[PDB]
Amino acid sequence: MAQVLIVGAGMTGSLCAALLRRQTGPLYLAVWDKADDSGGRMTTACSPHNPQCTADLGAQYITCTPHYAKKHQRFYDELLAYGVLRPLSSPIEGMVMGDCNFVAPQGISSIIKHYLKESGAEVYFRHRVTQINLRDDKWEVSKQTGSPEQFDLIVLTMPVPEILQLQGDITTLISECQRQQLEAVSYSSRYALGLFYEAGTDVPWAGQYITSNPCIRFVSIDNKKRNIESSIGPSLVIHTTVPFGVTYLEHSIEDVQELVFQQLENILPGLPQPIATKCQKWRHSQVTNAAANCPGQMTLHHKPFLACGGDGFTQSNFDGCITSALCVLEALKNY
Ligand SMILES: Cc1cc2nc3c(=O)[nH]c(=O)nc-3n(C[C@H](O)[C@H](O)[C@H](O)COP(=O)(O)OP(=O)(O)OC[C@H]3O[C@@H](n4cnc5c(N)ncnc54)[C@H](O)[C@@H]3O)c2cc1C
Repeated sequence: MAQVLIVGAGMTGSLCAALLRRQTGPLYLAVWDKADDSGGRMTTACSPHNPQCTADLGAQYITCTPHYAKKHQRFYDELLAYGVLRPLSSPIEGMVMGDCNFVAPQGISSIIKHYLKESGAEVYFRHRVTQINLRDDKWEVSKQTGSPEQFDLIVLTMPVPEILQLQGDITTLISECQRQQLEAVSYSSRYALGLFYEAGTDVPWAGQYITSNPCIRFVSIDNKKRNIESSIGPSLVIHTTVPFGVTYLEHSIEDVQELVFQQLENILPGLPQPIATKCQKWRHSQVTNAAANCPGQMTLHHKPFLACGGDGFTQSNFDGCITSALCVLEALKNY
């Protein structure tokens, strides 16, 4: 009977959906995302030439600190039993460490896809929430196209400035103090460049952190990082710096691509011309100085229920999303 809407098919949202399926039903689970596919900042791009040639444009690997294991032990052991995650066994230059690194052999977006199927939720793509209105002690959720929809509960997982862009009753359900806390939330900006080959080969490492370059911050050989043996072609992922990301936010994607491509020649000369390229703009890459109080979630209405979750309330990492999802679930436990 209960109609629950989860806005955002990212890390926080897919886990909220999977956790809601447990500890209940009966309920109807809907997941809406403005993008063509799921993942959010954990997406994996695939080559047009071959769907097997894959590159992680956002998150690279899962860093497990000795605190969040055994705190999130149940989450890690489940993702390892299914083979979704596997320990990192390839070298990555410039990394700092009793930590343990993990990689997703089928691409980092496979984690979200696993949680979405576990939830049994009805997932709808190219579904951008425009307005959230209150009609007869129930929610009326509007989209870019077409007709609006009714729900009993809503969980919002998109970056904080995007929650603030929504029009309707939501703008008046947010108290002045809550609005000030949300406005304090800040994200850095970066550009991602995915390059696809069929060539092969190289360098000894699989990943490399760069601090001396004005445009590039990190370079990864995605196939070697995930340790794909098969002879599929190599895949290169480049993460820009924050100053480059902020300077070129409103610039042409084809112009930005040429800046990073000419910068890759200085870091790594002797590479063939790529078959395919994928440039991804991360306007809200990672949470810088934002909380605003440290809490996992923010409830803005109880009957009917509405909360905001995600990165902006914890930290911009896999365990931050887990803590934010667990906090949202404890908030709706008696609803
Ligand atoms: C370059 C980069 C490197 C990173 N590296 C790491 C790493 O190595 N390890 C690590 O742990 N983490 C890393 N992260 C961060 C990690 O990817 C995130 O912390 C995690 O993705 C947070 O997901 P989320 O669910 O909170 O939000 P998101 O993944 O942002 O999900 C929000 C979703 O909501 C959708 N959406 C937004 N508005 C609407 C709307 N109006 N209607 C419908 N849908 C909407 C968006 O399209 C998006 O899919 C990195 C991120 C970036 C950008």
